[PDB]
Amino acid sequence: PLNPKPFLNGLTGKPVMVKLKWGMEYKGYLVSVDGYMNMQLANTEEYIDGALSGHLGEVLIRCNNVLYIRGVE
Amino acid sequence: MKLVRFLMKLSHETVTIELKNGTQVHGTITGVDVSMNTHLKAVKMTLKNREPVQLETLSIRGNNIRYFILPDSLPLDTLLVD
Amino acid sequence: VMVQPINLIFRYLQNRSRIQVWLYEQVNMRIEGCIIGFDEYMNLVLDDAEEIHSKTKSRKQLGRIMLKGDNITLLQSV
Amino acid sequence: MVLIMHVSPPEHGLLYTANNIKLKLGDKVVGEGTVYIAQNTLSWQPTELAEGISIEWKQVSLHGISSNPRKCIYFMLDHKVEWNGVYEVTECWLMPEDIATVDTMYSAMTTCQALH
Amino acid sequence: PELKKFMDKKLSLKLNGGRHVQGILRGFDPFMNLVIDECVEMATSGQQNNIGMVVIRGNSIIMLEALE
Amino acid sequence: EEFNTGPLSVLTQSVKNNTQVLINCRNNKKLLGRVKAFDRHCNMVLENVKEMWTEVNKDRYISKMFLRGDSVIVVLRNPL
Repeated sequence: PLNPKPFLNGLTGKPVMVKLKWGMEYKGYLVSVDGYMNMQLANTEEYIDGALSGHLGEVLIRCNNVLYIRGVE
Repeated sequence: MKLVRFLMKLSHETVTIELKNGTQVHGTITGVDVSMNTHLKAVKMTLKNREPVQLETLSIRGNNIRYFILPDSLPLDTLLVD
Repeated sequence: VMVQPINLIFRYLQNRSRIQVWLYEQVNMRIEGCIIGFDEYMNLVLDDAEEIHSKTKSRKQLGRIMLKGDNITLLQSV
Repeated sequence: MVLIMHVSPPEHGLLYTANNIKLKLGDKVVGEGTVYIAQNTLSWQPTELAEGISIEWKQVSLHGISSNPRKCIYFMLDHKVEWNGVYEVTECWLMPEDIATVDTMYSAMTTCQALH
Repeated sequence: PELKKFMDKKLSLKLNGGRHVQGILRGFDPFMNLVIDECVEMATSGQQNNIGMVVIRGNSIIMLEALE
Repeated sequence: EEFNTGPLSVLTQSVKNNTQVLINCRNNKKLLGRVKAFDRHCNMVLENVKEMWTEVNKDRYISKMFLRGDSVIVVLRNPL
């Protein structure tokens, strides 16, 4: 059984896609995550309505906005 | 939530608060608690796309708040020394 | 308070049944997946997960995901 | 959540109660009744209808003191109320025959707000 | 104890986003997550779908009323 | 420490370098400003805030603001 906390640590340093509750998606390397599940992404790409809207660089995503996170590949 | 201590020092300040649902509240703060529940007096409240409603007092749940527009002359540096 | 909600969850975990999650902030998309883990917030780790888009009768394959519990409106078996 | 059901006086956690309170949702006065401000819920039972309304405090987005036309409590629910046969926000008022109760209901509501 | 009086009763639940289900209350926890059995989704279409035994999270329930 | 190496280091570096952040808020609003202070919930005191939205771009200036952290969606370390 693989729990949310171990799963998230296992994504650390890896490319991820974070889908927000509001529908936008963010693709980047997961630099770090904290106990609240705030996330820091690098090389961040923002997608809106399925299309790339911009390259954002380094971003902080506040925990309560996340719908899901998954590894790319 | 340590910054809430900052708001707790705002008694008697006139502010505008934007709520997450787009309601604007203008009024004078009578108090703010550690959960950011915010109490005001002499209030004008404007629901999104409605005319303003007048209230003698208002208490807002902390989690409904988006932000406070603070007075231009508020001494941030001073209020922020804990 | 006879049946405990987590009992359903442990049951889904135990049985590897495919579940579908209705989401809090949107109604046109649901998530489905097999629960492999969870926490006391009902944050779930789902295996073989998908977005299910009802208007277009379409699906998006997500592989393994962690779904945040505060998005869960309703959890049903499918 | 909001529960629609007969609302009896609570056995536990009641801060304040008053009779002859009209509940208004939007433009519509639902009826006259008794309000119960309790630790877990704000609730109101109509004298003339079988079921009242009971509201968890987390759903009362804000509340305050207004007049409509007489000194009254105002409160806002974060959603639209569909109360079948009866009535993204809903403006509500509690309108007492006795305006002396308004200041007291306001304080009691604020005390409960702080508990949740 | 508030929901206790609703145990084993048929309920109508209005959920966020204009969603509506009906079913028998079989259980709850301190957070008002509910277990509803024989759950029926009332689609905006007017169609009803049997969704079985479900868990509903307390924060998503806008309105709850008994059908009994 | 957690402020230095964790996700909040984005804000830490903004306060220390006195550089502006761009904050995506709910409802397609964005805030461009300087972070005077923040806490572990991302509550912030901001200054010289440009608030931006679309309806066609619209903007307005707010000199001093307190932003409740759970209003924040994303914070960019570099605006533009």
